[PDB]
Amino acid sequence: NYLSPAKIDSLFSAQKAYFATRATADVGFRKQSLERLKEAVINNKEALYSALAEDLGKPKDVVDLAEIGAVLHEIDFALAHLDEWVAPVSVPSPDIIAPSECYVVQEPYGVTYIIGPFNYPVNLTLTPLIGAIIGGNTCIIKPSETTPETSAVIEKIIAEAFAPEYVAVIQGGRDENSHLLSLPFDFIFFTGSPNVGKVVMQAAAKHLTPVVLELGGKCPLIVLPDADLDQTVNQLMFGKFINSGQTCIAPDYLYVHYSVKDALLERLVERVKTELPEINSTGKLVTERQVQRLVSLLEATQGQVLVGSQADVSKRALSATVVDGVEWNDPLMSEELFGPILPVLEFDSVRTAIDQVNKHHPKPLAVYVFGKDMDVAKGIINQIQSGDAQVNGVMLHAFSPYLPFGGIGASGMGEYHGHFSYLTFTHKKSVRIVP
Amino acid sequence: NYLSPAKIDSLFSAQKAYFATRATADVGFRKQSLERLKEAVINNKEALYSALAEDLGKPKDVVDLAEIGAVLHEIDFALAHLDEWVAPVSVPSPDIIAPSECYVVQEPYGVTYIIGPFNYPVNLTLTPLIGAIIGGNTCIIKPSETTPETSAVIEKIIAEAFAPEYVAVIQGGRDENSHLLSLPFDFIFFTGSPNVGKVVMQAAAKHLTPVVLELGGKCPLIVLPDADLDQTVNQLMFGKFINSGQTCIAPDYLYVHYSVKDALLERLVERVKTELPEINSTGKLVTERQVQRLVSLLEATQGQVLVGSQADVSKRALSATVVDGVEWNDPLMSEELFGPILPVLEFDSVRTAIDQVNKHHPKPLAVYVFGKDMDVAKGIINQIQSGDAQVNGVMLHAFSPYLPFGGIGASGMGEYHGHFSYLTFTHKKSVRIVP
Ligand SMILES: NC(=O)c1ccc[n+]([C@@H]2O[C@H](COP(=O)([O-])OP(=O)(O)OC[C@H]3O[C@@H](n4cnc5c(N)ncnc54)[C@H](OP(=O)(O)O)[C@@H]3O)[C@@H](O)[C@H]2O)c1
Ligand SMILES: NC(=O)c1ccc[n+]([C@@H]2O[C@H](COP(=O)([O-])OP(=O)(O)OC[C@H]3O[C@@H](n4cnc5c(N)ncnc54)[C@H](OP(=O)(O)O)[C@@H]3O)[C@@H](O)[C@H]2O)c1
Repeated sequence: NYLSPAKIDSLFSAQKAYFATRATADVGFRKQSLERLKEAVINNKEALYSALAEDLGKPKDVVDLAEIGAVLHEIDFALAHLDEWVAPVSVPSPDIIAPSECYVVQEPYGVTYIIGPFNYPVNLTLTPLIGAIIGGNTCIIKPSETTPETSAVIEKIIAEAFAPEYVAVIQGGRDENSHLLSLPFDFIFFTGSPNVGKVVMQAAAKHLTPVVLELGGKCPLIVLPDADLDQTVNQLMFGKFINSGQTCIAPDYLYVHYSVKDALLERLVERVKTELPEINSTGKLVTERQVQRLVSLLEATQGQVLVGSQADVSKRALSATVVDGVEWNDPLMSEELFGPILPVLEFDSVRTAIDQVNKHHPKPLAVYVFGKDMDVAKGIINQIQSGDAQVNGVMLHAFSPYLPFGGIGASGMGEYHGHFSYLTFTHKKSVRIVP
Repeated sequence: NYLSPAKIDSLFSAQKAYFATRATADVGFRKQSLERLKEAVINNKEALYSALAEDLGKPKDVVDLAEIGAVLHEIDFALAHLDEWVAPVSVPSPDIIAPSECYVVQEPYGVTYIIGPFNYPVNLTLTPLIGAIIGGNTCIIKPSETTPETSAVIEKIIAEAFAPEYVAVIQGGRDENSHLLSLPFDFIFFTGSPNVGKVVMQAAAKHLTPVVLELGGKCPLIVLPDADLDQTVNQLMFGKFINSGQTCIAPDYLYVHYSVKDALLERLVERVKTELPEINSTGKLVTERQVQRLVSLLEATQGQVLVGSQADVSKRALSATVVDGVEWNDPLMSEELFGPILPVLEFDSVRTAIDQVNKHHPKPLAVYVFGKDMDVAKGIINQIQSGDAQVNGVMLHAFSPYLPFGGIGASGMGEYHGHFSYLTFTHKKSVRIVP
């Protein structure tokens, strides 16, 4: 079924050899590589629709926004900017080292490893791949085995665009991953849970391999007394229930000022009941196990269910759920939920709200603050370390090529997208020229 | 002697609490912190001169250039620019997320850890510290154990400038280091050997701690036919034998075209036997145990000694030595020498020279090329991965704040100096504001 370790070693060796050919050095090569990836993605749209529907119940419109469209936009943006990015940057020379001409080169790493997660398998495998490509690297991709249909199409896309010595997909489970992690890769890009990130970095240490880790945690959505409540409910609906809550930058929990909680939940519960009435309205959880995990949490919570909490394990379905009266103590606040459940906590003092986030779940991937006072909103953001942040918005910062997407501490290290992907998949090389 | 684990934990805990105060937020505080650092260094030069002469036999002018002057120049560069650096950067917003306003914030990591090497203990502890400071972090510094005198002065300099809740020195050995590496630091800066880099990274993995590793390797100095032999010998004399060859960016070995090898070696050997005649002309090796290691290598060499070889383990000294007729097989081409020995190898064409360096000792911290054909010299540099590179010069690239300094692969991960220190000691936080 999966490649044997021998064939994996052999595939790895052919990429090492291919890189040493310096085939990837010129920008003309890198640009046509992007054109071939783009073309291969477009050729396989319909297969991606079916694969993502089967694996995760993703609607076609979502796939076009968050999966296919996200990648194609990054590709087009990279193509229009690559000539600028690969150009040597000349710097001044101080007098102590004069006379000399100095400049900075962004130099490729070599053979790279991309580990793909289940939840947005196209976005989070192929967008970093763009990084590897424009940086002048080769790449081995291991998509998630828990989304088998889309992993197969990803392999088909890559096989169709590229020779395996340049870019290859290796499907596999635990055993194939630990084997690949033991190889002397030159760069490793991982997207997944904090505990597996620890495993990836530990393996990376043994070969001194630099890593980027895009991890998780619990993103708060904080609602100030002066927030536009319809706007807030809209973003909650979008952010919390897209892909059954299986999003790294999804609002994990709601942190609302006591004085607008009743009015907020009234709007929210009504819209959930109206727009998400079916048990599989949000999509599918990736595995039956995940549904059972979430059901146990619901069975253990001290909060009050306002809507939902209906589950069909065999369907991999859990209805959109809102749970009121939750404390930091609650089972729903122990771990990242990654499910269509929204626990609701209350605050009065903004200073205390800040402290509570920092104390219980610090450094999330994103902090969301909803309100009309920008000083108060920005002030909250500036006092909560997080990967990224938004005021009166959700998720869409990850779809901008101008913004460095990445976490801090337990939510990760390193950033990418746009120019930042290029800088992430190269190292800075100083050059000093003496006459 | 050394602080107990209980007080180390107690010291670490206080920096966490102090960072949480947001004391380090405003740029004014950071600028004053550098001023206090600068004055503390200046007010202690004499003690540094003595300590460094005692530990390593460093001449006053070497200390003025590569130690005291190096961090003073960085401090002044940082002070002159920091106001511009800390200002949030507004970025474009694509139409897909309109309407919104977006910007990037460079946000401090928190409590950082700086491990100092023996060979340049002032430069490679205080220059990273500058980054820690201007990043808005706190810092715990552990200087090398093997240079008692200077480490003691560093502690004095740091205590003079800073309260221990902000920046603190903790002297110690392997046991103190492994205990510090077990604490939940928010960032670790390491300078040292590759094998210890693995230890540091493996420990950082357990807390998802981002690292920068400034490591080792064997920097080649490659000599083309039309090179200036006078220039070449001057730079070798300067680069190879400064601090007894205990320099990370020193030319470890000489790699010279066959047609000029004899002429170059006549010029080089004559200069060595006259300018470096005594057993301790180059200075002191760090330990007696090091001397013994170097001598043993000379015993096993298949190459012909041309000068020096004489050594005195008792006074931590070894004579400037040039070894001719060396192949990659040789016991002198196995490890990083880090001593007063210059092995000399030879090649028949540029093509073979490039391929042999990449084959036997790839990714060194620096590649040096001497010749007057720039297209050829650059051509070599472009085909050998390395942290940094020079044509017709050595070492001085590390003394320009406009140049990022750092390795690749075995020579390390990450860069610093100048603006790059600010960027390394912070993370990029995207912020999107929706009306
Ligand atoms: N910052 C971001 O960009 C981002 C994006 C999406 C998700 N996330 C985070 O990812 C997590 C959820 O996604 P996930 O369930 O796919 O994370 P995951 O469990 O860490 O899996 C990620 C990848 O690593 C493999 N894997 C899982 N457990 C492993 C283990 N003990 N040892 C070795 N490999 C292992 C997986 O293989 P298989 O799946 O094939 O078994 C998968 O390919 C959440 O924490 C989320 O916040 C972050
Ligand atoms: N890229 C750069 O910035 C740069 C510049 C110059 C030199 N270097 C590198 O520095 C290296 C040599 O210096 P060094 O001997 O001081 O490096 P080192 O042996 O790796 O030690 C560096 C630090 O780690 C501690 N340490 C050493 N060995 C250890 C072990 N086995 N376990 C745990 N901790 C350990 C040391 O404490 P104690 O020393 O107090 O015992 C010291 O503070 C060379 O490889 C050179 O290439 C790098």
